[PDB]
Amino acid sequence: QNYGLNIPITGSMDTVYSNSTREEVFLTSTLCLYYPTEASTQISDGEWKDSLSQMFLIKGWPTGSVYFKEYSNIVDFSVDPQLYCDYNLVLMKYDQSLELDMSELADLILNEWLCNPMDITLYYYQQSGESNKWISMGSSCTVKVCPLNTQTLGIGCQTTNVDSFETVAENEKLAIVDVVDGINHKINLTTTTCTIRNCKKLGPRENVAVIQVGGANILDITADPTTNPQIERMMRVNWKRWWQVFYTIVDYINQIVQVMSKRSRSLNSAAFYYRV
Amino acid sequence: RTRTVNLYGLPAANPNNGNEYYEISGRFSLISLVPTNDDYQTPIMNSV
Ligand SMILES: *[C@@H]1O[C@H](CO)[C@@H](O)[C@H](O)[C@H]1NC(C)=O
Ligand SMILES: *[C@@H]1O[C@H](CO)[C@@H](O)[C@H](O)[C@H]1NC(C)=O
Ligand SMILES: [Ca+2]
Ligand SMILES: [Ca+2]
Ligand SMILES: [Ca+2]
Ligand SMILES: [Ca+2]
Repeated sequence: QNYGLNIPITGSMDTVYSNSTREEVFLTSTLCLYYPTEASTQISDGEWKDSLSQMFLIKGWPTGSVYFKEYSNIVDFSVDPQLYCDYNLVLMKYDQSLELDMSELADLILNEWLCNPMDITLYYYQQSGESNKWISMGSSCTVKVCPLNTQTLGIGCQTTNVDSFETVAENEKLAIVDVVDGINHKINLTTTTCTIRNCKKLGPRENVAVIQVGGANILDITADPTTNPQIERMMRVNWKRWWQVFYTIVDYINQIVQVMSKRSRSLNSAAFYYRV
Repeated sequence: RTRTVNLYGLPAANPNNGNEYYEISGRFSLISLVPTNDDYQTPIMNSV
């Protein structure tokens, strides 16, 4: 049996609101932070995890519910970001020249992706439509594509001479690459380090929220240029002191989780649905 | 002080001639076999 997917739910416009649920969502869910190593370095502590946990307890979350996680930086977190955890808040420090990789990480974790494998050395690969991308993750993802015409001969590049291949993203830990949809391609991607998946983009992973810490709003989650929507799960707070940032988070946690949702969680901590 | 004079050759009396060694240089080409199973040759495969 389905859960009732194709059955309508007749409601009403006079039923009275059921009462609050903040208490129950606190007592069930688990809040969870992803912060850079710079945060701990500037805090210069090591009971700060305990202090923040007790602050969250006073705010109304039971003890074993707030889990802190540490990543070296944005680009290195981008390599297979496994959100091992229920309500995800990714604190993310802005610095120049990280605009694109920061945006790519935000896209990857905010949206749900259905990823299939790709065998680069053997087959050519297209992109079906607007919602499909190629996501390449690893230690050194240099991607060089050669598009083929109707005659299986490359255009602007010969399939034999890899130098003529058009490089589309060099030396990123994560690269979400789009190419014109409907052309076969030959990819030269460094198979020892980097792995590349053909990923469709389903709806939004409406569980993880991204808190930018530095500059102006720049996260273009939608790769299409005509639209730059602003999701309520993309927050932006100025800063000088990481302690002030964490106190702001702890003080306003209720609003943040009210913005986020719990139902959109997956059994796997992976940030995509691998469908072989 | 002997019969044999003005003979062309090189006797074995003192061939070194006070030299530590006679030297020769050149190029040295070789086409010998070798086992290379590291290829495991069936990659030239037709990508399709
Ligand atoms: C739900 O909340 C309202 C708020 O006034 C309260 O009166 C009611 O008792 C609550 N429900 C139950 C079952 O206690
Ligand atoms: C990419 O090109 C380099 C060029 O030296 C080659 O060594 C490597 O095997 C190629 N990788 C793929 C997946 O074609
Ligand atoms: Ca070229
Ligand atoms: Ca990237
Ligand atoms: Ca595309
Ligand atoms: Ca856009």
